[PDB]
Amino acid sequence: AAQKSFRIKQKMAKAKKQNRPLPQWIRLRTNNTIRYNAKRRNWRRTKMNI
Amino acid sequence: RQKTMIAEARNRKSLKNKAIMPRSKLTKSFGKMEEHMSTLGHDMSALQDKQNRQTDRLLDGVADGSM
Amino acid sequence: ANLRTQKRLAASVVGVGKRKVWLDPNETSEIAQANSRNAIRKLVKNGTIVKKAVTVHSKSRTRAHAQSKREGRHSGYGKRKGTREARLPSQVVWIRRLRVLRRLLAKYRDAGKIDKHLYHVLYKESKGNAFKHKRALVEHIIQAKADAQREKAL
Amino acid sequence: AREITDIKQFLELTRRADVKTATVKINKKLNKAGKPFRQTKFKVRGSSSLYTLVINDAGKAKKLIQSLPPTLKVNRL
Amino acid sequence: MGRYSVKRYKTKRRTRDLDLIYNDLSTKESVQKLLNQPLDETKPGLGQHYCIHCAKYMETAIALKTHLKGKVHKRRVKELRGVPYTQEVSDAAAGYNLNKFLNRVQEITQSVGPEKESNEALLKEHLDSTL
Amino acid sequence: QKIAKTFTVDVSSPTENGVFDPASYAKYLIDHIKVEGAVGNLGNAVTVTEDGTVVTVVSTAKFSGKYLKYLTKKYLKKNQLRDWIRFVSTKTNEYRLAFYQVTP
RNA sequence: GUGAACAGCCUCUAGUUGAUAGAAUAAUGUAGAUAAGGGAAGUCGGCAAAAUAGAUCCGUAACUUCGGGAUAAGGAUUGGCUCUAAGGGUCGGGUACGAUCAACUU
RNA sequence: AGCUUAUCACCCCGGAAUUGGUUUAUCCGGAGAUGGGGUCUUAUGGCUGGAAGAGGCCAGCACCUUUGCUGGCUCCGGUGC
RNA sequence: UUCAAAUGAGAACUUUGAAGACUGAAGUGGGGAAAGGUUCCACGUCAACAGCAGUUGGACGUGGGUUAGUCGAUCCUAAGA
Repeated sequence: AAQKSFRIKQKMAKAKKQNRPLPQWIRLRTNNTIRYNAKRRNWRRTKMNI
Repeated sequence: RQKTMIAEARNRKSLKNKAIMPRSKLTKSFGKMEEHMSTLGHDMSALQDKQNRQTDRLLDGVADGSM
Repeated sequence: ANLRTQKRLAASVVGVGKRKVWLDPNETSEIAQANSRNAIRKLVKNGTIVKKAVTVHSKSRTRAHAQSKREGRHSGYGKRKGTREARLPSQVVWIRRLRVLRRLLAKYRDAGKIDKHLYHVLYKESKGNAFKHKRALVEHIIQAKADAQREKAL
Repeated sequence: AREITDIKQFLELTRRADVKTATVKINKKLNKAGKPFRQTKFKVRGSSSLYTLVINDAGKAKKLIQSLPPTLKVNRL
Repeated sequence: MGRYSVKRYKTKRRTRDLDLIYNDLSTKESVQKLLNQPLDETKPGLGQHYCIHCAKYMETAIALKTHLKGKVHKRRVKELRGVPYTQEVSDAAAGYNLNKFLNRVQEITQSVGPEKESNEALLKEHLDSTL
Repeated sequence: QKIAKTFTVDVSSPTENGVFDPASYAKYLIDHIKVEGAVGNLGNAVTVTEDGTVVTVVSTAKFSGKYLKYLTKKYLKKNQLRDWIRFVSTKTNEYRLAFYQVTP
């Protein structure tokens, strides 16, 4: 709200660093069942509820 | 000729919407202006003489381009 | 190319809104290389981006309309659309009227034209009516100082 | 900013062992009709405030400029 | 066709017209007939206070003083100045009945003209005295 | 009281180019300068004298530098020299003529 | 700017030119209008629409708790352009005016 | 930051009916009016310092160019329901 | 809403210039409180989304960016916990 508390801010920083696609080299491992970042977030689609 | 210059001035100005562009900030092309001064009757011999570490997190894992 | 940046960016440098700055179409490669404010000052002053000075809003008809208002035209009953109290309130007339009759009597009393006994009667008679305007009161002083003189003769 | 009228008072302030830099500024103004004449201002930088000295005469400036202490760094314009 | 012309200029809402008003001032009888009408209940001024030029009844005698001092009534005075435009002005323009038309312009210049101008000059003296 | 001012115009730069002549210019001023209303109402209030390169106007009357600029833009429009010749102030009450940026 | 006005209408600084488009103008629509003569005969019913409107002056009833009713009702007028009259300050008078100066109201 | 500036309020001398002063708005006076001479609050204003070196408007050279450099002027008023 | 030019495999829709209009200072303007959390800016770039289109975007990919003795919180108390 541009007057934010630090506890509110620290959870933005964790959500910012999770806002990424999956790395390209994890496609290449052995027995990779993981395909896409299925916990991907967006500010438009889903509010993160503080 | 007085009706033509008035008819010529209608398509030029359009003052009510924006502006007329300043002649000082713009520049001429030698071009048309020697054609215009020929119609006034001045000779153009004299004025011709003056003309004469980014670290992409996707692809820093695999180095070779084939992979 | 895409030039929404330099259109916006030259507006910040010259200090005029985005509707005013002019980017010539002949220099479409020279402008697109500039991606900093420091290049834009150089691109402005050598004559690629200019100012496009202000759209005219003349006031010639307004002055020539108001000049006839001084002479007393456009003032009939057809032009008016408000009451007299909306146009000129009766308190504002009374305040202009009744401060004149206070400071006229103030300057006669100090100059010695009138004594303090006749001041205090013309003071309260001016608080009501019977002195409509400035000329009508000075005529009353002439009559009253004549009536004072004619009684003094007898 | 303080304005100082006394020439004597200003001479002590350059000697106060607190002032490191000074500056002289030359201005060109007018008396009522008069003549165009130069005007000088002497500014000394204390720790707290900026002391100034307005000399309207051109002749007294040449007298006072030499009277500055030599270790005191002087700026011109 | 429009909105405003149909409001004022229907056949129901028609005034007398400029012909008959000139004939009323042409003689001394009809001047004194129209001024001194008998009182009638349907009429607006109860058959009193009637202007001859503008064929229109006024309510109060004060409503004549404000009516005679105005650009509406000064208009109808200027309208009734010349030859009153009968049918004979229209036919004389085509080249038809000149001597019928030329006798009428001769009479109105000589005979009826200054007699009408005397009758209007006595109305302005009569309405001055009663008001 | 009515202390006169000297107003100088340099016309040397269009004179050599030949599109302009200074002699017809100096005649154009002496009748059109309006002293209190009507043209020609001046009785020796102004003088218009020319070098051939320098036109000099000395006026005791009410006469201003913008108004002197106003008359020269009247004259260049009649001769169709506008779009090409401008009227600049180099120093105060001293004026000269110039072409624009003709460059291709 | 018009005007009683931060109304409505038009413009300057600033901002936008986004809302799927192209061609034709059948019926029926939704939105907005005009109509000869008669004027509510229409209809559950004057629903709706038309009419009146700003402003100065004249003028105003029954009734009334005397304050209201009241903008009751009703009636004259309004543009333009040249004019005249009235309405002010600041200065000069031995302890009547003259000068200069600037406003929009009727 | 410096110097100066005000309605209100306050003190001194003085003793007032033939009542006086005074606001658009009628209140004040022997519990001391009007008047004459003074003190104070500094909302606020004026000038000087800050501060023209800044900013603004133009003109002139430079020039692939880091892009600057050099000049001028930056003044004085008026009015209000 | 219109015309040319550039960009492009491609243009009713992107960029620039020339036109035409509109919001008309109780605005389609300039900032902020709740609320959202990187949307802000640059570089690359169009399979999906933007109910037409797309070279463009609040999309996608990678990075860059919020500096305080004086502005706020922190201190005090209100109804109240």
